[PDB]
Amino acid sequence: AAKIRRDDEVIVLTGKDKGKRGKVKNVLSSGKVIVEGINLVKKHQKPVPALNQPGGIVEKEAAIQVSNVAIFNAATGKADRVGFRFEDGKKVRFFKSNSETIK
Amino acid sequence: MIREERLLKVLRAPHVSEKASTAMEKSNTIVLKVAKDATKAEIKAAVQKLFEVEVEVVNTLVVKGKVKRHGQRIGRRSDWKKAYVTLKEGQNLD
Amino acid sequence: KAKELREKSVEELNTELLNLLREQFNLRMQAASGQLQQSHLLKQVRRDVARVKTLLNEKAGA
Amino acid sequence: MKRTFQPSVLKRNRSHGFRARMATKNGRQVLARRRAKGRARLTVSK
Amino acid sequence: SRVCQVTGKRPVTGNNRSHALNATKRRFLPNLHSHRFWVESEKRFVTLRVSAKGMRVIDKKGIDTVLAELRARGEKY
RNA sequence: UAAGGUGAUAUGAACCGUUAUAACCGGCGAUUUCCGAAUGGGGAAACCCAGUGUGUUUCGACACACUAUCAUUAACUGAAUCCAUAGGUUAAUGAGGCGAACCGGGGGAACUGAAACAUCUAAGUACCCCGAGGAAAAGAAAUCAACCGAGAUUCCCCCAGUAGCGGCGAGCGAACGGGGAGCAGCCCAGAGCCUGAAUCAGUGUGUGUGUUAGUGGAAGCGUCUGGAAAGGCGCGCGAUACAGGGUGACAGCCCCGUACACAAAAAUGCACAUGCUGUGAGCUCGAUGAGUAGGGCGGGACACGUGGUAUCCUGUCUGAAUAUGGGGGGACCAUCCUCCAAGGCUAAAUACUCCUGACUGACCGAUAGUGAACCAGUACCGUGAGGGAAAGGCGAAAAGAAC
RNA sequence: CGAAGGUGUGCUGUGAGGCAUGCUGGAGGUAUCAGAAGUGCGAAUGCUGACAUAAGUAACGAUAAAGCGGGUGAAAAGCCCGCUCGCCGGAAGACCAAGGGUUCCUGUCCAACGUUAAUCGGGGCAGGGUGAGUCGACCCCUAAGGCGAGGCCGAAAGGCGUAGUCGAUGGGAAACAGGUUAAUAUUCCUGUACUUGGUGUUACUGCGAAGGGGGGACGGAGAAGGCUAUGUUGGCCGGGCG
RNA sequence: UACGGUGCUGAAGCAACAAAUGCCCUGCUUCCAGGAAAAGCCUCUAAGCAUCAGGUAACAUCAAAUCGUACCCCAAACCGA
Repeated sequence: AAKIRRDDEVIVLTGKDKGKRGKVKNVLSSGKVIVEGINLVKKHQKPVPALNQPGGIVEKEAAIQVSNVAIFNAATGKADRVGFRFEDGKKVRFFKSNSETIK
Repeated sequence: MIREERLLKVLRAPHVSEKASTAMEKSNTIVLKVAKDATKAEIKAAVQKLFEVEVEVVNTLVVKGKVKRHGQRIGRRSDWKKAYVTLKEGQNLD
Repeated sequence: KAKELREKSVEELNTELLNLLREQFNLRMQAASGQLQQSHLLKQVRRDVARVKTLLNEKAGA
Repeated sequence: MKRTFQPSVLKRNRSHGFRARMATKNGRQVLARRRAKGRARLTVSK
Repeated sequence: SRVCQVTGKRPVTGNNRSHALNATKRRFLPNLHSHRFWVESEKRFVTLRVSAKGMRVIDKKGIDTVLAELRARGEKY
């Protein structure tokens, strides 16, 4: 019963990257997801002789709150909410708006 | 007669150090980390079975754990048993 | 692996257990040196051993 | 100057150690009290 | 412990009151006595630390009965 | 129950897993070193040393079980001493230790007050000890009452700061009676008839209903400011859900929830229903608790300090009647009334919270609130019992500052 | 489009106070009229924290004592090496017990700790290091004493104590010399030893204890005599001829 | 020669005198204040067993586990903050 999952395309409801879109890269136990290309930070990576790291200003993807994103329904062209229901003895997610199953 | 299972459990590791190396080279004596409960005879048995090598004699000693400090918090390392096992003349160990 | 190991005799089990123990020992030996670059193996082996033990107990007086 | 504390381990143990405490009712009571308090070192015993 | 075996009389506390009513704690011990009692049924003497009241009771009832009672109570004699 | 996981400071490494034996959560199991009642003996707790037996051995040794004490019962054995008894060896069953408060019993202070102090008070308090239970204790009138009657115990409000007690000081302080909470009565002292008749406990089964994981769970967009919108301004929609918490500022409609509706393979509490084991109901005839009641001497308890002092308890010495009898009705006597001691059992209303869950607060918000928001009964102090701190906050996000 | 709090300013009320507003601050505040109080601090040799003063003052812990050259280093009175000097030598040397518990050795670092500096350290961090049949403990035996089945005694708790069982500071089998590590050695290695247990043997043939006896098994002082440790001198051997 | 040391090599290695508070000495002499215990050790048998075990005899083999062992120890490491 987790409404957003690893390989879902999501749209951002709030923040600096609000309105933008991207595939969820991975979801953390803390209640945050990391989405591809969305919330970007220019970390100053400190060099280390071991592990073959040169060290520089690396622009990487910081986490974002799951609440701040929403599963995008391709049909409506909009962000939607997700509900849960049992189809053929198996739980599945569905878009609240339009009532269609997520596949 | 020591049980096979027991024997396997006895021997913890080889001990690498300058002294150990010297022992290996000159006196034909291997330096092992063994179970703290492992008696000499048991250790010997383990050596014979598990390394396939005749044992002359085993000397053991208990190494006491060092007290350390990780930041502000104090904490002691574990005690462990070292065994010098002297192999018979001509016994080459892999 | 327990469902697979349940369909065995006592003698069969014992031998398997012994083998597992041996493997574990080997791993330990390797681990201490710089040979073992697959640490999870040790974890697995112990677990397997435990399972075997459990099975044995189940068989003999349970 | 010979100061009051002149340590001796055996003496300490016999005096104050766990077994001594156990031996008597009052000792037991003391131990219980300590336990209640939450003492880490219940007795002088190392 | 100063306890009549027949009756169960223990010591009890109380006061010495003086003429000026100065209470001070005291005891009242029972009038105990170790006495060999002839038991006609078993043909042997049974020693009992007993009060004079205990003795009286025994006389009244019969030693045997007393013994039985004691046994019932779980008391050695 | 799942698409994410391999607890935390704490990353990384090596890995597992994705529609179902990854992980996570719950039931029932398995494992469960040593010390500790500690129990094979010992001991400076976490160590030292056995004995016996059953199996194995590559014959060097292994393994694993048992071996405390007391009580009780049984078996065998067995002194002085003939029989016996004491004692002895086995066997079975139970106990032991720990734990907040509450509860019953055994012991039991002093400071203090009396403007000193001794009776008195503090107080049967603090404390020590023994024992028990989820509650305990008490309990089925030898009770009150007043010539009318009530009808076991316990607890609450009155009665009443009354009547009394009291160096008649300081202080102590009822009962009768009334209003309530809750209410339940039974058995043995013993034998006859009839024979399994109510009730209770253990124990299976069945039903209901909890508990121990869970499942679903409504409805919002645009625009302005801004680092960010949940704010402003617009126009909507849900509501048996506007409890609460989070989300980059204040969100019913973003998330978790909430109302509401559902859920248990397995374990288990409580109700009734039912089987089995033990237990005996109803009827007639009786019987009706003796070193006891009373008494003397000494103490204690009763609001009641020996007083004119009834009543209860008993350390001590005595000692009835026994229902045509006996107890009580606050010295004592007479009359009347009322009850039946010297054997037991008994739910409820009452007391408490170490602990679990839920919810609440004109309670605290880091010198407060627990001693302790933080790895605190820690550091540190003390031979020891024991004492005992300080110390919270970057940011929305480490983007924790490459060069 | 900036809350509380902080800090200025201006105005205002008889006063406790109030209002407004600049800066700082970055999220809360709260009129009115009622309600409740952990409701107001300069004092209590008050309590807690912070920071002054004396003051860059006294002191830097035995009056055994230093000097120079070289080294390393960012830097050397203090560290390493060297040569002088001085101090202890029945100790200020060496080895243990007790007690401590890694302080040992090596590398590395100098914030703090070291009464100064510090490259050094008993400081920080990492790694290494403690080898036993014969040393000690454990073990067998007991002393003072402790615990103590039954037991005797005691309101309870518990006290004393028999059988027993614990308890060294005492009694009880056995190892020496040399060599070696950065750091262990009667423990490692080299040589040469010893002990008391089993087990098996062949040879013999009275063994057997919870009991009997011996032994173990013991004071102070004094006196010698015999010895060795050890030292001195000579000889010998190697080196020297200032 | 990593200036720490490592490897090889190696003469004489006697005598006299002096000499402990150490050893013989747990002795001897002496004094009164009259000087642990128990085991190990040796020995004696009892119940027992009886031509078996057990004992001593050498010889062979196996055995000796466990824990301590660094370092300070009249001190900068213990008791004195």
